[PDB]
Amino acid sequence: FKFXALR
Amino acid sequence: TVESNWGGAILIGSDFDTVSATANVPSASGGSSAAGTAWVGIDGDTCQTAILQTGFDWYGDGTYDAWYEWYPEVSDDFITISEGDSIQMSVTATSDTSGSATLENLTTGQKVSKSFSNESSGSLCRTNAEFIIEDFEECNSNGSDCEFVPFASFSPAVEFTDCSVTSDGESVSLDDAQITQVIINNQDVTDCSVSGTTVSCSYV
Repeated sequence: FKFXALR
Repeated sequence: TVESNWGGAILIGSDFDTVSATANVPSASGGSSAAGTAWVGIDGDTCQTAILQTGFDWYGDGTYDAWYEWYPEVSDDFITISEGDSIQMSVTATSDTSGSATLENLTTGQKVSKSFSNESSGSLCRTNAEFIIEDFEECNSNGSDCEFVPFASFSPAVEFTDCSVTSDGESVSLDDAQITQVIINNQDVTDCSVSGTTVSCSYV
């Protein structure tokens, strides 16, 4: 899956 | 080696209500597996417990997609996206556990939105507001292997125009936002800058 994530 | 995965403008404060802007969809290159994303959101910087965000991705094979996410809880793909379209993105946090995300393709007239409620496993602090270009990650099923996707080249610059942030109903200026750049192999791969109500990010 796509981890669009913490900075 | 990706050293910095976010490029863009981040405001630090409290009681952030709504964050919105209109961004243009760029053409992308670099391979079917290279990608990038542009999104607006609340939290995720100094507030590590959650992030309300919405935006779209571009892949090097010329394809796109739109999504919304209330990390870590609800995450999902939203509308059709093509090069040159103008996309209005917006999130609103009515409380630390409730809000909404809306994505509107002003070019096609399509619009999607999601209302969030009783968000338990991760509430907002509502202390960060941001307009970001990101090199996102691709993970396997159990988070045992997460890696940054190769960062696509894109053109023209992705510009968040008519940026708007409010705190307790009062609008907040982008004047004092911190600026970050995506950095890979010790090299800036974005040049994001602020000007008025515009956050403009060029691929480098």
